[PDB]
Amino acid sequence: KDLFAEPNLKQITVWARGVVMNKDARDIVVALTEAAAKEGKYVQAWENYVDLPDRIYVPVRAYARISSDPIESKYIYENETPDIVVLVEESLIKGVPILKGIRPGSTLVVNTKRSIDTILEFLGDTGNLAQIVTVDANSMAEGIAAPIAGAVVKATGIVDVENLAAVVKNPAAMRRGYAEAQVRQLPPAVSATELLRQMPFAGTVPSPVTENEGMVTGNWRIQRPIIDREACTECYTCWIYCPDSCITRTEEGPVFNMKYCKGCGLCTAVCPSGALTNVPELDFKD
Amino acid sequence: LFAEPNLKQITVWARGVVMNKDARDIVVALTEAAKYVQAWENYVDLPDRIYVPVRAYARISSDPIESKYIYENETPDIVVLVEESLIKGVPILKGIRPGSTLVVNTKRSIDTILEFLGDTGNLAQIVTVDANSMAEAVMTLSGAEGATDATGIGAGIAAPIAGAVVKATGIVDVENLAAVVKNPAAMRRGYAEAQVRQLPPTELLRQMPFAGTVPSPVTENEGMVTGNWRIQRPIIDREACTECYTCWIYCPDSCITRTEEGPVFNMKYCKGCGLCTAVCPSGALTNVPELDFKD
Amino acid sequence: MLDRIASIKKAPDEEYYVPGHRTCAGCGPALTYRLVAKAAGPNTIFIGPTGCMYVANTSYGCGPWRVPWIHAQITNGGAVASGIEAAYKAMIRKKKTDAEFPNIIVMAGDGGAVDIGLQALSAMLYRGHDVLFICYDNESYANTGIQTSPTTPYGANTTFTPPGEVVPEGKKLFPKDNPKVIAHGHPELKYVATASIGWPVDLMNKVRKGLNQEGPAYIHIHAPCPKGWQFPADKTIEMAKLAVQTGMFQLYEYENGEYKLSVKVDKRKPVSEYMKLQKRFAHLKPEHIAKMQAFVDARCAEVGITVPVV
Amino acid sequence: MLDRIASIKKAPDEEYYVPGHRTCAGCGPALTYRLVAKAAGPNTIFIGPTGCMYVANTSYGCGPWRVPWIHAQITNGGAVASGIEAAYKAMIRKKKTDAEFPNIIVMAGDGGAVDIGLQALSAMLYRGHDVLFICYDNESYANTGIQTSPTTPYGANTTFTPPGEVVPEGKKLFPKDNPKVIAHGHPELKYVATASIGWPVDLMNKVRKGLNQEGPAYIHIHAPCPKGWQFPADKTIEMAKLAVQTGMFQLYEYENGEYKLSVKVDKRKPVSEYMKLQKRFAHLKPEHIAKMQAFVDARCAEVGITVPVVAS
Amino acid sequence: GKVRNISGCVAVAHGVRLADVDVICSYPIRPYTGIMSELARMVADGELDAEFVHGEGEHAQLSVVYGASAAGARVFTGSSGVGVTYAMEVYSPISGERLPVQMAIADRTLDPPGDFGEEHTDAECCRDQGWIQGWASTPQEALDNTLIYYRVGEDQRVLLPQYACLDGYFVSHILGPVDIPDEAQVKEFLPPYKNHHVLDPRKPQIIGPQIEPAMGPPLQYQRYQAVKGVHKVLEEACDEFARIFGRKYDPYLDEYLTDDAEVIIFGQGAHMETAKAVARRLRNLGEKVGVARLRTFRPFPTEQIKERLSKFKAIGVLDVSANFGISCSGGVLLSELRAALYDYGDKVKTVGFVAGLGGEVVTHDEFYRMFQKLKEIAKTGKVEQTSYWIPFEL
Amino acid sequence: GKVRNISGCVAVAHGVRLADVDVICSYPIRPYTGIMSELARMVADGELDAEFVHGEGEHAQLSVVYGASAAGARVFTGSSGVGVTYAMEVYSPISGERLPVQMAIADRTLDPPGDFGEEHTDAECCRDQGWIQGWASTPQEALDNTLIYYRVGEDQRVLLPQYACLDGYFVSHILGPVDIPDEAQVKEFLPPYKNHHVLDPRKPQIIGPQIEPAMGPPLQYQRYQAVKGVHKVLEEACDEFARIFGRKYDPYLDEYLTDDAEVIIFGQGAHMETAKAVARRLRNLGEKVGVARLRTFRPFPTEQIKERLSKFKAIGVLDVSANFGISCSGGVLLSELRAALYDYGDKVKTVGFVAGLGGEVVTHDEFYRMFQKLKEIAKTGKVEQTSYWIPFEL
Ligand SMILES: Cc1ncc(C[n+]2csc(CCOP(=O)(O)OP(=O)(O)O)c2C)c(N)n1
Ligand code: SF4
Ligand code: SF4
Ligand code: SF4
Ligand SMILES: [Mg+2]
Ligand SMILES: [Mg+2]
Repeated sequence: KDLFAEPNLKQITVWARGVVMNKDARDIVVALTEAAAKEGKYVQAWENYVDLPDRIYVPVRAYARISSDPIESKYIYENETPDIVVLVEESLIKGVPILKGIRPGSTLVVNTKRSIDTILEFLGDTGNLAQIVTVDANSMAEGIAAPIAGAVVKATGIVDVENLAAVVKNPAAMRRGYAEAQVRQLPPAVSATELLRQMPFAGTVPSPVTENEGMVTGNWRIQRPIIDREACTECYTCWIYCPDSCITRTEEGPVFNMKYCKGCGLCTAVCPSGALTNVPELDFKD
Repeated sequence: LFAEPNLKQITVWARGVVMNKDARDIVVALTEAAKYVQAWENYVDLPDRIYVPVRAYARISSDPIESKYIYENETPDIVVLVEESLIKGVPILKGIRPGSTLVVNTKRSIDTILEFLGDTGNLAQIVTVDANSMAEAVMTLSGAEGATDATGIGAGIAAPIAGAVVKATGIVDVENLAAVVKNPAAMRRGYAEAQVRQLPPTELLRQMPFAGTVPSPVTENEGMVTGNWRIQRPIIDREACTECYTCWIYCPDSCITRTEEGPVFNMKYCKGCGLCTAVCPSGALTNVPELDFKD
Repeated sequence: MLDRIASIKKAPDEEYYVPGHRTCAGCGPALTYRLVAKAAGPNTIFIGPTGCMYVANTSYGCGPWRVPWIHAQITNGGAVASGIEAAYKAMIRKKKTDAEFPNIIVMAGDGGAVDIGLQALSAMLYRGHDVLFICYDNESYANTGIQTSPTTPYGANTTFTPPGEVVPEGKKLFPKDNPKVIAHGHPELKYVATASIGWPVDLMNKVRKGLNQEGPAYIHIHAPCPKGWQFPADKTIEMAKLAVQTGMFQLYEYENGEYKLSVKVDKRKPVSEYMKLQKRFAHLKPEHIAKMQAFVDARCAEVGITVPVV
Repeated sequence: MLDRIASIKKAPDEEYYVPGHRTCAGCGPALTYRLVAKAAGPNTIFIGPTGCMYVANTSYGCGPWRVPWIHAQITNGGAVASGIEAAYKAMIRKKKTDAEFPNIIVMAGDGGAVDIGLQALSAMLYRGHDVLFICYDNESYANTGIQTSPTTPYGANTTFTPPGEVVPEGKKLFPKDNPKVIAHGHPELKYVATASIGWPVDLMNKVRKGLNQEGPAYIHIHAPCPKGWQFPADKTIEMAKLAVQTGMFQLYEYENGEYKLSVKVDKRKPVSEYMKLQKRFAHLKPEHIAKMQAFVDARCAEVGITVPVVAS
Repeated sequence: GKVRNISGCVAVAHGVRLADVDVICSYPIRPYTGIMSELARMVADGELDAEFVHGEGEHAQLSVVYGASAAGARVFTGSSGVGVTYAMEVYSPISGERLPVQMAIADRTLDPPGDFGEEHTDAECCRDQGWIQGWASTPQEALDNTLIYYRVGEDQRVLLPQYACLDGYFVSHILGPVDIPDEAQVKEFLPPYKNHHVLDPRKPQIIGPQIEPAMGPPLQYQRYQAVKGVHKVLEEACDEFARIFGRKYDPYLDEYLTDDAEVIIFGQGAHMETAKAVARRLRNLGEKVGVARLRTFRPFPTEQIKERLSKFKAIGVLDVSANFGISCSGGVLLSELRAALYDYGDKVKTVGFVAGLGGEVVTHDEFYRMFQKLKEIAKTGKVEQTSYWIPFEL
Repeated sequence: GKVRNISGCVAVAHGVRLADVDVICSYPIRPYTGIMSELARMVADGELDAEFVHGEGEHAQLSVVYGASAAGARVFTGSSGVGVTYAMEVYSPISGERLPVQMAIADRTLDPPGDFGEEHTDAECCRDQGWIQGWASTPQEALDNTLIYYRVGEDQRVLLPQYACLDGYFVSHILGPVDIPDEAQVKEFLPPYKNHHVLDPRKPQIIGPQIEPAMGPPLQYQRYQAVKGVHKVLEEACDEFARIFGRKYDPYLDEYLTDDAEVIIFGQGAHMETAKAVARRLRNLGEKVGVARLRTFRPFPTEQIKERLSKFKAIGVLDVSANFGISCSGGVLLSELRAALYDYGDKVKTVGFVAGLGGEVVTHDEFYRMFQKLKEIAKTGKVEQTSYWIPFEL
């Protein structure tokens, strides 16, 4: 990586919820790359091919590469060492490795109404993260691409504001995100043998017994079903309709497994007693 | 540079399907009876059609055979006909070697047969046997495309015809051939009742059209003349014909043409299936042997 | 529009399936091809998947068809037909040809229509191409040396189903009814019919009826195989007529969800009087004939034959 | 023999489709798989032709099935199943195994059952293998990014059927009714059924009924796709119920030549009340909806749904 | 001459559009799906007038365009991975009946690995089917090869089907500057499709009869000579393409800094662009290394390689594929290059490099490690193993 | 061992019978059909207890035995010509899932030419699929290879499917003396089939899951190493076959009069029997000629050839196949032989001969003209063209 490094290349990783918010992650990246191309930068914009096919509420990604020099890392699927991490949905700070391989002097841009301090309770160790940015793009767009993109400029200054104001459909919401962004500065690979050893005979793996730990899907959750047991009739309509087998029938009633629950809200929608409520995930620490 | 003097070639012509099994069993019984032997059916004639001239070849040698992989016997020593009408319109005398023998299954006289053959060339002997009365023709779907025959070898008219071949050439012992056939008794008849008579002393690339694509015919397909399939031909009695043209609409080969004089039968392609005779409601059609005609 | 054929005498003289082909003597499918070509006319394109009516007709480097013809795989009879249809409708629309829309006919064997070409068949009916798909049925893979097929009758003798101590009937399976398979589920399918060479006029009319339709048509034709079914070369029409008169093959037109029987069977004969004339059933015991009959009874009920067996 | 399921309360708690798979939130086919595995039991072998229920469930290097499972091509669902059946009946007869004859179930997508896997399906029914062939129908090639299929409804929007001035409806072709295709012509076929995830007990019982048969069975299960049909992830079961209540999908059991309706629809809603909830039909004009309605009416006539449309 | 920043998938469709293709048969499989999706949109919006047939499978895809071409229409289809092997039966009849069917292949691994990434293995199975076959490394070239292979393949002295191949994801998805030509440029370049045989009731022909056993070799040798004459027509097309479209292509080899090179890396596809990026940097460090990208895989430029690549001490051959059991345990390119440079076998050292397996990126570092291995061979003149499976062996 | 004069079809069926195959899937195509007919008879007559599945096609055939192998049963199927290419998609998953499915191939030309004769072309399409592949030249060898390929392929160190190939008509139909082994001889030779994974409800496994993109190469490399280890097991099987059955086979090359030979003809199949008959005769004229018949096509004996065939002045390569567009315009064998003997490219001259097209017999006269050309090259040390298409060019 010494002979083929690119110091002029900035990597951007934009996390989003699959299907529902993939375009939002895309519009952020495209607007940024188009804005840098007006300054003469060499840019690339694309969606994570690895996350395909995209599923509903699955953590997906959209990457950006901006360089003053011709890009020689085009054929690389993912940005492995991001400089700017962007979240289109707030709950992505919970249970999703959005800080893996971040480079020094990096910035975290999050779309939320919660305080930065509360977010750090979900980030844990911030590592080499230099700055954190919070913007309420939900109210500004009322797309949310421009207010988030505007908040990125305020902290990194990758492209000029006027240049980005010429590529967005809503420049007004962008400037708000550029102005109301809350910035806080923070203090500053396996071998092929093992990669071969981790490959079982013909790819044949044993069947699970109780759960499939190869795919823990709790971090898909934007919202979680909350039960009111005094309103529960124990009809178990919810139990027979969960696509992810997250409900167990007990004497106390239906118990919801939060390790895999994707928060689709099916159980809530079909419940005739209204004993279930969809509540944002960031109201929970577990 | 590659000749084999100890190798005798045998070419056995037959009518497809009906006598394909019989012609094979003739060849197989002899090779099993003998030395170095080879027995197979003409792969070119496959799949066999009804009344189409097919072939079964044999090679028997005192020395190891080095010409096994050749599809056909190009220089036959023994020509065998299981069906009488095969002398008509079928190249059964191509490449025949000196000191050869012609074995024919028929009840007809030798003199009549010679009227269709013309010049016999290097043909030395001619043999006729009435295996029709001695045995019965056998057909089966088993033993096809290389499969084994569950009915065995030499079950029908194969052995009596094969026995007549032995009487003239003496290629194998009767008892050896009697141990591979299902009817040694009928074999003894064919070996004994056989009547033998001694006889008096680059371009292919240019011919390849574009991608093998050929233009559509207009009136006929001259690439496949099937008149020489006939063991029998339909003969009409026009005073019995109602000109209903029932025969015309049931001919698989479009050999009937509707004229003002009535149905005209095309003898160039007619396979003599006898359907027209069978489906004619007026009975104006009759199946008559092909060898009753000179044209 | 192809007019109805009143009779055998009033049938056209012009042949588009000329003399000269290496088919068996008294070949059922050969007559099938001849009658279809006769009813189709000059404005016809034939698609011939690999089988008897391809190999036997073209041996060697020739063909009996007076109209255009192309070889197809046994796997893509209808698939190729779909392409020829789409091409002409595109070449015409874009004014790249002055050619009139031709009759597009597939002559698929039972294996290439019921077994290995069924997938390419169903999808053509699904896309609703203006193509006439015909199955000539000799109830076996005939060209390969008579091997078992989904249309091969129960207890029939083939090289893949030989009778033995373990399998007394040879073929334990009852045949697949392809006409009933595709008659349902395809909204674009406008005309289905079953025909027999025993009834040449009815056959040609069904073909012309299918060609006249503003969509895909399918005609399942019964074509006796003397070589495969093991019977004399001059009894093919007797086998074709007997097959209907005994209930082994049903003649009808399934249109608009309702069956219309083609030939009037006052009394149907037992199957034994039909199977005894064929050496492919020569191994079956009276228990097998009964099972065949019970099956034929159930098969005849499906089309509307309520008359008892005489 | 798998006993009949009386109710949800009387439905088994045991799951054979555990949590942990990369399927969409509120995935219809995922629930289908969950219900099928629950009704099947431990003595079951699953065959998964390439599609969403293969890719999404096994991603990556894992799987949710407590029972044996093998990948098949999208082209050979029934062909592979036939092999597993033929193998077990032979290994048992020759005393080469003590294993009892298992439930052999194919979980094919609509493409893998109606389009590219149809031939391997029909031929399996012809050979009469003791196999349950199930088609979960999301009315598209979903895993490849939602492309048109023979079960994709008329005028539906896919990446292969986009609406434009030349083709305003996107898809001009009306869907193929595969259950009726295979219901005829196959003598060995003993049990056919159509099911929906809106009716879980009815769904599971039909599976158990098909498995209890000594031959080939086919069950076409309706499984709404939130990602493909473009509707909220929590409206999948409402969509399944609406599909039945509007006549888009018919629940029945065709046995011995007669259709037997599963659910009693006293009154049918117009097709608009089902298609308005899905953005794949969002391009259609009231005239296209009319062609759809006429088609659905005729579709209901074939099986015996004679009840009129309310407020049509 | 409008320049656009489009992916390979869209680029191919624009090439197909300008070709005025009459029949298109589709089916979904990544990453070629976008081609049919773009083609479906173009038809739906009236950008192209064409029959867009929904095939029931890939075997059907090639079957449709087979029959459509025989009816005299210009056709286009495509597939990927196991879609390529599913339609395997239809490939040979298409060439044998001389039907210039063009099939785009965005490469994808077979099963296994599965539906993720690319390998050339799928398209390399069709090596014998008698088609024109080559890889485009960039979206611009994918558009160009579409028109060219139509020009070369539909040439009446050739009349052969073509495999317009392009790397999965790396060419199909990644954006690139594409000069989309004008129709007058294409009208000037590509004449209407006309074969010697066609299905037409006005001029009846019998296409594909069962031929005589003795007529086997003449039919085989006829197509053989047709394959041999492809190269001459191809060269004329590249000279004509440069004249009309302003882009000069080499008919056989895309050579980059090979004049003074001591060792080179031979290969095809987009990964050679990466190889040029590694070669460029090593050239600036004073190391005489080069890269030779194969533009035409079929018919193989045997003598062209023998003439132009026989001046190097060592040649590394990259095979982004899994051709199991093959000689020298590398790939097809290794085997076919050694065959071409056989007379120089004692002098020109050759070694095979197998990478990019499962769709993995052949990284810059890996290309560096290849070039360094070549120097060891160039210094010693010896080859330990004929192939190295990266990154497990080198 | 009872000696009988049987065809290749019957010989193969007896090998299948002696292997006690549990599942058989069939389909008709010339000229391999006869195998299944005998197998159908053996089951019907109770000579073999096996499930005889009537496949709807070749794609299904390989698909059936795929699932059947996964259920732990020994399986058998087969095809020819376009039947081999129709089931093409299934080859990779079968090998990739390590299922030792054996498929007998009685070679037949594709379409075109058609339904007449044999070419190795059909089986040579499956060269990359990761199977065991080799040609039997005699009916006896066809029976022997069946048992050998089962033992080697089902070996837990191998676990790979096999292509038991044999020439169409020339081996399949042509009768030959076959020593049919005893059940005790085979039982000693061939133990029951046992794989590492199997579909069993008591011990559940997930066979063929979608793997991680990064796990692509290790899975490919895992099967790569498995292919490499085939030769060692093959040698052990040939040594063991000789001990039990009394016939000693060479694992890679059947050489005839090559010890002091100056020029040889390299190839595979039954036509090599014709070559052995011609070489002896020229030897009697004082001409030092030889024949080296390839017994194992896959995995290719690269190093074995480099060691044993590098002592000859000239080598003629007969390719009874039509691999169009390939390097040197010969066949696959020419390219893969030159690749193995690349290090000796300046000394050991090699030339390709393409004959037997359309199923034609490669006559003695044709082999004579090959042998004469080899002496001409050996005297001059020069090769005009790398291939000759007989009899149009030689
Ligand atoms: C022979 C073949 N062709 C194409 C593909 C590509 N492919 C992968 S998933 C998929 C979708 C399968 O569709 P469907 O059967 O409806 O199942 P679904 O994805 O909807 O669950 C396709 C076409 C393939 N794997 N194999
Ligand atoms: S659906 Fe509602 S009422 Fe019924 S069991 Fe679940 S929480 Fe209780
Ligand atoms: S086998 Fe049957 S269909 Fe074929 S040519 Fe002979 S009689 Fe006709
Ligand atoms: S695309 Fe449809 S079937 Fe596939 S996972 Fe998503 S919702 Fe389920
Ligand atoms: Mg047939
Ligand atoms: Mg689907």
